[PDB]
Amino acid sequence: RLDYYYKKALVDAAKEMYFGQLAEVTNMPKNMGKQIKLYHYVPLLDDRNVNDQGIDAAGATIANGNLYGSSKDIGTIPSKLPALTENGGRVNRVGFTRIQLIGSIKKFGFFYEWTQEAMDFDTDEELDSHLIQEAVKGANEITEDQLQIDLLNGAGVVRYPGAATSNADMTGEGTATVVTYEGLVKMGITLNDNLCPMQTKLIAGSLMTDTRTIQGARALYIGSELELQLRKMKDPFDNAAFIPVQQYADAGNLLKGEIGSIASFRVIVVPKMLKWAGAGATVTTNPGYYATSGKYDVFPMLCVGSGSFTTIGFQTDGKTVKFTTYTKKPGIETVSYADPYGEMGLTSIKWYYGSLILRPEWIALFKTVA
Amino acid sequence: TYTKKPGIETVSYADPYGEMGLTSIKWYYGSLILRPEWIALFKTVAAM
Amino acid sequence: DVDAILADGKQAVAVKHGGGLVVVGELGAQVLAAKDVSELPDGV
Amino acid sequence: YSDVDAILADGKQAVAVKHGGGLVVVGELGAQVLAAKDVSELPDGV
Amino acid sequence: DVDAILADGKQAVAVKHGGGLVVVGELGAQVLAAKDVSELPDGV
Repeated sequence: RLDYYYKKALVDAAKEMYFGQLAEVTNMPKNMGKQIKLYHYVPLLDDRNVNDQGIDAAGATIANGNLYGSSKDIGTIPSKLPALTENGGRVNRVGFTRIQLIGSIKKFGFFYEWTQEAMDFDTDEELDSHLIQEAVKGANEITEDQLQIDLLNGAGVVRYPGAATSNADMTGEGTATVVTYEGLVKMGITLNDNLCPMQTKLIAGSLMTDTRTIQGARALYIGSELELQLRKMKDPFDNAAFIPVQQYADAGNLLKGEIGSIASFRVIVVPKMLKWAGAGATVTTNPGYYATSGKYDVFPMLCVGSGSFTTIGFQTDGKTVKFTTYTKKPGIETVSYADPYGEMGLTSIKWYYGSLILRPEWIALFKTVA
Repeated sequence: TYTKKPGIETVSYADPYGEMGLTSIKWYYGSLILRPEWIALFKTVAAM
Repeated sequence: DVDAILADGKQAVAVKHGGGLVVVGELGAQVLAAKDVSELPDGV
Repeated sequence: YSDVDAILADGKQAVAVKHGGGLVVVGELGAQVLAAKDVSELPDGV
Repeated sequence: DVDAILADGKQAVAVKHGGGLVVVGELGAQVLAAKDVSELPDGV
């Protein structure tokens, strides 16, 4: 003997969940197929409305059944107004359209095996407990990315800093395309048209010394790296823009893992935030930006509404997913022609996940910083 | 609003087997500015 | 993916004593089912 | 062949196909062919 | 011994009827996975 074996082990904590709590489920019947469909209806004036029924008020078909559409231009609306003469023979002949939404459900699962020798003649006698704890925790982890990957992929509101338009456009070489205070407020303005409602009410103000008052905002999920840029962010008046959380903790209620607020957004930091690593431009002379994996790394800024994530659960009883485990302990349970001794074990976790992204007006703005 | 539902209400020589429908919305708009001096307008070029 | 294996037509068995899956091909099965040098397919 | 006895009588063993369905039949060269790390350990016939 | 098979980087498939154990090789499996004359190694 040369050393003392301490029993208590160092186990890593489980990353706290941040996205699975915001989703609502839609039950899918068993006996029928593996897809769910929706009929989203659009307003008549919306430019999405396209239809063959378009006969002009004073004339023939013009292949436009939405009147002036969504032009919002005073030089256009009067011309396309449904003016009608005394003789009511024919008119705009408006049409209407419905949008088909399709949602798919896929299958995913685990399995791992262990021999009786491994459990028996091991230094630690708590090997089984550590394995199942690590296994189930990872299943919880993996489920989170399943949700987050889809939400990031599906977002109608995608604003790009500066003059960029695609992921490849972003670079830190020249003027680094980073988040500006001007950019953040426009995303709220674009979100202010509709869909995403006001997650939280505006803070009136509590009797204190340092407390400030913030407006109604919507949660914006951000990776830890970009937090510094939000911190040192000058407003138009050269003052701060990142109102610290402490300056309104007394007045209003707090969302979990909050750092602060900008304009119409409350900043939420998620430890496990996926990023577009190495999807920017080639880093010829990278000016000390942490975003560097072969090329520049693009980080997201996500703002989920309350009507843009319909997770479909196949048989999940009011849950985003259920894990189905199957343990075959070594022994008689695993005796067969393959192993007539039973010196093998097995555990498998199976689950079913799917999402819809109805009303895709979630906000996903990119950033290359640090 | 006038709505001619399919059926007898739209039976005619053109369509003896009344099948079509109809719904027409008509209105008269009008606008009178009593005191234009009380209306104020400011034009502006927006940022970005 | 396993379905791609089945859709292609190739079958698959289970490797118990260490390993995952080996996939049986048409020629391989004929190759595998050969006693002597005159019972395997022509190509080999 | 005719029955599962015929393959065993022939000497050729038979493995059960789990994914796909069927019964792959294995012969001596087929196994000896199959067990080969590299070109070196193949039968003289190949 | 069976452990010597795995030590050689070799997987092994059990036999239900009359074999007990058949050792499966990566060249063999790649040979065994083959539709036609196209998918066999240069060695064959």
